[PDB]
Amino acid sequence: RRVLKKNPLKNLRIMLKLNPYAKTMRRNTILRQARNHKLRVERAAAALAAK
Amino acid sequence: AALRPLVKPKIVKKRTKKFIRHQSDRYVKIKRNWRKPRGIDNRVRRRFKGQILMPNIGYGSNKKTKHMLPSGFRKFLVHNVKELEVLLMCNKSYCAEIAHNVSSKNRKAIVERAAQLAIRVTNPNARL
Amino acid sequence: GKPHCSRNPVLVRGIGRYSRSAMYSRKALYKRKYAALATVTKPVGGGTRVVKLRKMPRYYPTEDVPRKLLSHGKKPFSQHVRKLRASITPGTILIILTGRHRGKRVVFLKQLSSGLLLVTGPLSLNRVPLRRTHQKFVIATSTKIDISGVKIPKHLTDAYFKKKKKYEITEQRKVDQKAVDSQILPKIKAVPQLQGYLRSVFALTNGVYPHKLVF
Amino acid sequence: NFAELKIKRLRKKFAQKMLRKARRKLIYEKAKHYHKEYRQMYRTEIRMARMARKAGNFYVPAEPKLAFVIRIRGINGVSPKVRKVLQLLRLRQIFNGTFVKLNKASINMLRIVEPYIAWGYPNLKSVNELIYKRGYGKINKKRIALTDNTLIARSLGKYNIICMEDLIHEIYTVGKHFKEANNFLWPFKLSSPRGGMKKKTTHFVEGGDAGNREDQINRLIRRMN
Amino acid sequence: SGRLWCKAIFAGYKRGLRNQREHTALLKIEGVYARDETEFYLGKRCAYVYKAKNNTVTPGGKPNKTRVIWGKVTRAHGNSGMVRAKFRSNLPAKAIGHRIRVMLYPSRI
RNA sequence: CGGGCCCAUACCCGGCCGUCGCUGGCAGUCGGCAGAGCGAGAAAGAGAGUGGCGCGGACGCUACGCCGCGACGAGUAGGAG
RNA sequence: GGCCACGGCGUCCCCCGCGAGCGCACGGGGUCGGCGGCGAUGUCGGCUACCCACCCGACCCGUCUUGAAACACGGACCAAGG
RNA sequence: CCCCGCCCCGGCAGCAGCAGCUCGCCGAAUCCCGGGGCCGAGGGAGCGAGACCCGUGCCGCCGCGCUCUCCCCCCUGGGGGG
Ligand SMILES: [Mg+2]
Ligand SMILES: [Mg+2]
Ligand SMILES: [Mg+2]
Ligand SMILES: [Mg+2]
Ligand SMILES: [Mg+2]
Ligand SMILES: [Mg+2]
Ligand SMILES: [Mg+2]
Ligand SMILES: [Mg+2]
Ligand SMILES: [Mg+2]
Ligand SMILES: [Mg+2]
Ligand SMILES: [Mg+2]
Ligand SMILES: [Mg+2]
Ligand SMILES: [Mg+2]
Ligand SMILES: [Mg+2]
Ligand SMILES: [Mg+2]
Ligand SMILES: [Mg+2]
Ligand SMILES: [Mg+2]
Repeated sequence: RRVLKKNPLKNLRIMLKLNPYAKTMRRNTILRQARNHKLRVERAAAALAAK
Repeated sequence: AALRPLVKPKIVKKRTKKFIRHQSDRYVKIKRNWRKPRGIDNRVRRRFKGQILMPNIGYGSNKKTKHMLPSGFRKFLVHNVKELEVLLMCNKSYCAEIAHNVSSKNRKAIVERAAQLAIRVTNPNARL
Repeated sequence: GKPHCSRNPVLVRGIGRYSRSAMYSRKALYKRKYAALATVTKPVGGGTRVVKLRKMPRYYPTEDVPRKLLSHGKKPFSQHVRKLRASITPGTILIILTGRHRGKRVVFLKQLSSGLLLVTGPLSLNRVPLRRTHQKFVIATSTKIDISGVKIPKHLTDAYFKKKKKYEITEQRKVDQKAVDSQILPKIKAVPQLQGYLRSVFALTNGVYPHKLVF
Repeated sequence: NFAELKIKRLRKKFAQKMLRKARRKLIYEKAKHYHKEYRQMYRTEIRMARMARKAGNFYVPAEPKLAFVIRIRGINGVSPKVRKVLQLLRLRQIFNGTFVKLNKASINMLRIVEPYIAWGYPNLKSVNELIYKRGYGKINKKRIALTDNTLIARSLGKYNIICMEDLIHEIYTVGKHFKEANNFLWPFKLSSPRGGMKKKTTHFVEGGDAGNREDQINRLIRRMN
Repeated sequence: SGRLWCKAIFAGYKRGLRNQREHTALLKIEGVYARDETEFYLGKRCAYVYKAKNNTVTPGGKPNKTRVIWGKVTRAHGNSGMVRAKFRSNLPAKAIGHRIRVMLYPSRI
């Protein structure tokens, strides 16, 4: 029977079913963004302390 | 305790009004039985705004619910007792219907046999 | 073997923090490598009989429905993840909006296992007893009570509060209410005018617009 | 006996499972390789422009070889020649999209169809969103949604493109089998442009929507998806 | 012991200049005069209350003359504070310019 | 000249009706005399041999029948079913 | 310091074919193993059919004609024949 | 106020800036969270033993966690972790 199409841009497991590398790509993106945010906030804190 | 069918889906009808013949309200010689307008200048035929609608094929009902009575069964006309063993094995999907010509003494027997066989009758207390 | 908590912390829903071989190393799979009724005899008083624990049906209907295609994500109501609004914390003052107690300011205590809020209300203040309410049909005002130093009896739950079947108030309900209300009253007597605020009733008057007023 | 027949069947199933795992690893590594290749492509042009600016000269990038074309006007009142070229471009309905590779012949055809289309140079993100969100295949002359990699493999494996990742790779960096990939792709059925159009009847340069947006077609795609 | 429902006026139906779509209703809530100000009322359920000749049953009371058609505020309309409402039965055309009760309890505050 | 907003039977998603195409699928309901399959990227065997207790298993197929995939739907004079 | 579709022995030539279990789910189209009320002479249900009101739309059919609502012709109404 | 040359483009913040608006184009150089509305089409997809078996109704692809190795930590045999 006809299958229901699901949007891979919004559906993580469908995106993985069509491209398994998306998982590691997204994990790297999330980790890098978290690290960058932490660096930015600590740099701002150090700058305001040094003010 | 009326008998229930096997399944009772939600019957959806794309239209409940009837398609009346054009301009039948203005005349008595014209019945409401639908006739397709064929005039060269007929606005109903040309499908102008705000006019009488025509019976397209897109109005056809669902095949799963087509001919289903509001009770959930489908009618079958029966004239005597021997035509109820026909519905014996279509018990939960099909009901019986006694003809207008059957007399009271035979309607009683048909109703009794149908009650025995658990076949639903849509006009069980017609004449008495 | 003794079970262990999952070694893969979640980053977001569905994505673990560590990679596949990182988990391989953490689980240490390198050193864990591995390699390759129906009838009961019941005695009878000539010989013995064999009894069938399952007997074939004695009546078959005229017709039967086919089976259903089976899906995956559908769960019973008992195990849905239950959420609460951030503006609602134990001790906040709510406004009932639906029932016979509509418009009465009350006190929030806890959220039950069915997702229904457990509201107390002081009987001496606004005649609202230990009651369940729905999270949606309330308004969370910005007024809190330091309720953390209050103990709610464990035995009171959804099974307790559910309707049974003229209604009579049981002594168990009365004593539970007495305990909880005696525990809660002094803590709200410490806030000036709060008892009067709880005793009053919320209503809308001329020119008063709900979307303009901070609740 | 059946004792060894059962084990033969189980061995066959195990072989299928191992082959499937091998294919999964292959497509995963291919996706990673394509990611690195895209990153190199994107940094190389910037580096060349920077070195040209340092040297004081100018670096003219290679003119784009891929285009995305959208039919803007409707079906009523069309010249026969415009109609024929639209039919050849596979835009038989309003708001259909189609990738086109750009050469002299295609550019002249687009110049003919200039009043009836809006087109430009799509981004890698544009290609990805179009392929995943609204990507359908032409399998046994049927419009079939690409809900798994086997549909692409069975119809394009002969060209050594196995997954939607290297399908997107071919479409973006047009290769030896871009013609076959595009013909496999059914014309994209985009929606109405959310946020409104400027003017359907006029060229982009005069503030309308016809003509060739260079890289505003990416904004148009974002709105039409 | 007071009003717990906001005041709204059934302005008219969803329409163009020459076509009317009866399944959607347009409402003026008082005090809201901006699209960015209508956000509070999205999803709130609304009711139309009227009287008839003979009695009908009421939840938690003896039958009386009152009848109600229920609805729900779907999304905003225009820039001046209109909203769109969808009722389980299309509002009668005699209710143009009459009071529609807009409730508060489907709340997300 | 700029944001926002309103709506056609147009476009997108979904349901239902019919037509067209796949000149698609189903005789495999082969059950204790039995062993459940033909959907999956890449031709062709669930091939045969020769030497080194408890008695059980839904519906179906008026084959002019039933079922599944996609696309399509204006219409006078006129033609056909 | 951080990351990974890295994970055994055996030699020969190059440079340098079947592990067992469990369980969770963004996974080939919705379920609740969730609830609340009201019902005997006045109430419940009846998308259709009878009357009325309101909003929007809406010129009288057939016919010749490039062009018909036409200040173009045929037509009071009904039944039977055609 | 605007200009020249030297001082490491004089140095220090930061950086298409939450001094939420002085001026762009973006996302393989992109991810997370939340709210409103509409919809629920289909109905025997099998799983495991197997001539030693006649169970079962969670099944396929896809993404995972735990045990068949052994230690240690926290909060109360249970859960959370290294
Ligand atoms: Mg004409
Ligand atoms: Mg035109
Ligand atoms: Mg808009
Ligand atoms: Mg009153
Ligand atoms: Mg559609
Ligand atoms: Mg059409
Ligand atoms: Mg036609
Ligand atoms: Mg009018
Ligand atoms: Mg008129
Ligand atoms: Mg004439
Ligand atoms: Mg003339
Ligand atoms: Mg005329
Ligand atoms: Mg005139
Ligand atoms: Mg005359
Ligand atoms: Mg004449
Ligand atoms: Mg006359
Ligand atoms: Mg006659």
